[PDB]
Parts: sequence; structure tokens; C-alpha cells
Amino acid sequence: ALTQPASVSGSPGQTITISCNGTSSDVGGFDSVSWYQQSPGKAPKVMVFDVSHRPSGISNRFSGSKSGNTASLTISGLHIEDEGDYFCSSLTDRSHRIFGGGTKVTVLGQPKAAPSVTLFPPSSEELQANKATLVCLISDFYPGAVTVAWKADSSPVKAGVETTTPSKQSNNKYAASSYLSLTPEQWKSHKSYSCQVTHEGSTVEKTVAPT
Amino acid sequence: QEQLVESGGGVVQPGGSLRLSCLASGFTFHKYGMHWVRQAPGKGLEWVALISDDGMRKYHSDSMWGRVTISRDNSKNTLYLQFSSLKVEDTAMFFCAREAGGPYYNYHYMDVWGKGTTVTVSSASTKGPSVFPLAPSSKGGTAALGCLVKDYFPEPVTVSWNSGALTSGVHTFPAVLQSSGLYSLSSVVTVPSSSLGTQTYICNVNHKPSNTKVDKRVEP
Ligand SMILES: *[C@@H]1O[C@H](CO)[C@@H](O)[C@H](O)[C@H]1NC(C)=O
Repeated sequence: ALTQPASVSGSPGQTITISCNGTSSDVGGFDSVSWYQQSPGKAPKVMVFDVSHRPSGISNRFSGSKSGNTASLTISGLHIEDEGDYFCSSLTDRSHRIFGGGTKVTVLGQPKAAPSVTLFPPSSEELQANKATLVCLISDFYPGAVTVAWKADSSPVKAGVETTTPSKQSNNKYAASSYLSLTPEQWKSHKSYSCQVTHEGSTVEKTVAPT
Repeated sequence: QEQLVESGGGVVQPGGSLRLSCLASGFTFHKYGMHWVRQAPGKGLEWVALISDDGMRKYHSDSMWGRVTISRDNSKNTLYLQFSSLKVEDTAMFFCAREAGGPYYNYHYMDVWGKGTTVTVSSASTKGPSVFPLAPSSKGGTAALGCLVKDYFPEPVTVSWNSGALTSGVHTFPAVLQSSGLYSLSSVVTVPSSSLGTQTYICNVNHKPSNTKVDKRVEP
């Protein structure tokens, strides 16, 4: 997977750029980088191809570049209609295609808002039913993009993690939730379990413990 | 004009097989390579396979481990994707896409997409949820408590609090699809710590599909 920023945000009129860091077997080994825009509930749409070229009838304020093994997509003079997810894609050494993980572009329309984070431990009722689940709840943030990283004690954790896509609350801010599925024995084994949400630079953290 | 429509998705069983189809129109099908691209719920686009204009050359993603086979019929203007040994982690939407080209040489980007077809892989029938109470922890100022509504299938389940008499400070979140093939979701309410032990917080969960209604008191 080519590497994109989870999220990049700009205000209307401003100029913004999404990077696409690959390797010499893809981004750097060919000049066949394309970028796709997927809007909320739609099928992707080609925006750029062969690095810097634009398909017939696509705004000139979308342009592409490449230096070494990373490509870039630049959007000058952001409009609201640009909000969505964007994916880079490249030809590979094995004659395959490969996509970047994607970047949510938001066109800021209100002031930043830090997320409120609450983390619940396994209930007693669940542990007796021989299961365990940490539930990390996230609300009241703008823009609606967060990175959720889990840690058992001090060491990172990627197995059993499931995170939702941020949705708009009634207060026009965003909420997401993140679950870490454990076994009753894993939960009991460790000293603590932190849940770290990173939003627009800053990181709020909450922590829970077995007893 | 240039159009593709995917079809054949729906709910399927792990270990089973399935065949998706893309029906083309608005362009000379037999002249273009065609891809399948998948997208798990809320994750990124992900390349699956490419087949050449004449269907004699196929390329597949190494991370499908050989479980998918792409093919086509140029007489029917149709592209196909086949599975075997389906797994829950195969659950995703599936997009058919054209490989842009001209005098034909393949030009190395996807210029025509369908609105994909969804494949949900689960071995379950109609499973009613477990509801576990997320009790308010030792705090106090503001208290957060809730209900964990897990292991259910299919969507959706609806959640009210104190029979709808409680509405302020309620965050009911969207459902995650777990490794199991079952769904979990959560609902929290933000209330004053001073009201604990004097107010009673019950969450009312209705899973219309399995016709299961449940109320759970959440207490310290
Ligand atoms: C992508 O960026 C990172 C540093 O942020 C670097 O490790 C890598 O070499 C870059 N790729 C190239 C060659 O541009």
C-alpha cells in the first residue's frame, strides 16, 4: 500500500497538497501515477494520470507531481465540492496496480474542535460470558478525521482493532468509535490499556485497568 | 455513454464461492482491459485483478492468494470475478473499472467505474444481540455510561434510552463488522455524576430482524 496522510484539511480558496510515498518498484520505477476522487457514497473518479495529466473536463486546479519515489496531488483554491477521499495509484514491477491507503480531504467550514475521549473496560457480564472488549468512544471533533492507536501497557497493538468512519453528529461535529477485542486472559495479563486518538496534531489519551 | 454496472453481490457463506458480473455498455468492450477493485467497509481502494481486451491475459493481486479468478465474455459485453474459500474478511464493495486505452495500448489508469456491488460474507442467519452494560467508572463531575450491543446480524439495531424519555447527551455510534461476521455497536449517554444512584438509566435495544427487544439497567 502506497502511503498517504490519513487526513489533509484546507479552508476554501487555499492551496493544499496530498503526498503519496512509495518505493522504486512503483511510484519511482514508472511515470504511471493516477489519483482518484471518491465522494461520499459514489464511485471513484479519475482526477490525474501519468503523474501530471488531467482527463478531459477536470478542473485545472487539480495538478500532479513526482519527486523520487513520492508523488503529490495539489489542489489550488479548494472548493466545498472537493471534500471526499483521494487515492493515489501506481503501476508496479510485477505489472500489477497498487493503491495508497487514502486521504480524507476536508474543506474547513468551522473552527477546530478537539475530540472528547471516553474508554470503557470489559463489563463484568461480558467477561463471565468469556469474552472481553475495550470500547473507546470519540465525539465533538472537527475536522472529522482521527487516527486511533491502541497500546497494551506501553507496547503497540494492531490485532483485534476495529474503528468506524467518523459521522456527523447533530451539532455538526464528528464522532467515531474504536473497539479492541481481547480474550479474558489477555486483559487480565496486562497492567493497563491506553487508547490514543490523534486529531489535527494533538493527542488525547485515556487508560483503563483490569481490577 | 460509457457505463458499467456490477451485479451478483449479496450475503454469502464463508468457504463458499461466488460470481460477480460487470455489464458494460456505451463503448466497444472487446478493446479495453478491465479491472476489479475492492473496498472493505470504511477502508481504502484495493486492486484485485486486471484482464486484457481479449481475455487471454490475466493479472491478480498477490494478496488474494490465488482465491480470485477474473474472466470475461466479449460476446455478452460482460466481465466476471469468481471466488472460492470466501472469508469474512472478504466482505467489501466490488467495483468494476475500465483500463483507459487507445491506438489498443493500455494507458495505465481506470477511467470508467461502476457503482459497485456489495458482498457481505457471514455464516449467520438472524442473530439477536447481547447487551452488556458499560457502567460509569469511578470519577465526580460528568458521568459517561452506556450499552454495548454486540454479536448481531443483520443490521440494523435501534437504541433508545429510558424509553425515549432521555435524549440529551446521547451518542449512539455506527456498527462495526467484527472478525466473527457479527456486528457490534455502542450507545453512551452523558449525565451528571450527582444523578447516579437516584436516576435510573436503562437502554432499550430493538433488533427488528431477529425480533429481539431488550432493556438493560446500567448501574455503578
Ligand atoms: C518518502 O518520505 C520519507 C520521509 O518523510 C522518506 O523516508 C522516503 O525516502 C521518501 N521517498 C522519496 C525517495 O521521496
